[PDB]
Amino acid sequence: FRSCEVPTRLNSASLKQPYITQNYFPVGTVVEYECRPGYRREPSLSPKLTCLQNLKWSTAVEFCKKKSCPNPGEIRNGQIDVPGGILFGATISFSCNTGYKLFGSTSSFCLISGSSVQWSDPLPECREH
Repeated sequence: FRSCEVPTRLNSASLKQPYITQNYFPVGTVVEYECRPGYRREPSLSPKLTCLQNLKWSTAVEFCKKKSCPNPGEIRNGQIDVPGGILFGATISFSCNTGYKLFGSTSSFCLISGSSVQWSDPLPECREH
């Protein structure tokens, strides 16, 4: 007649495990949480969304935070340009020092929606010609 509905929703958290089925949960289910790309949980504790008593799933705090891109690092013989922030979905432009020609790329992308905070194309080259 009732059963547990669309489970609890946290600031960036969403169920990881095929615990769910997410159809009709009978009251009494401990489920586990997954943070979205570019998020970190709280200090990583009891990740327990129980279907409690009153189809009112149990505790729900803030099991996420955020993981933004941690700087594309530094290129070489030259330097790397950050227009004021390297968050998720960002990017840079490579600029070599004097006398050199960029032989690798003139940009690279911050993407998190694949393998967590990571960048596409690391060190190009700066080849003096």
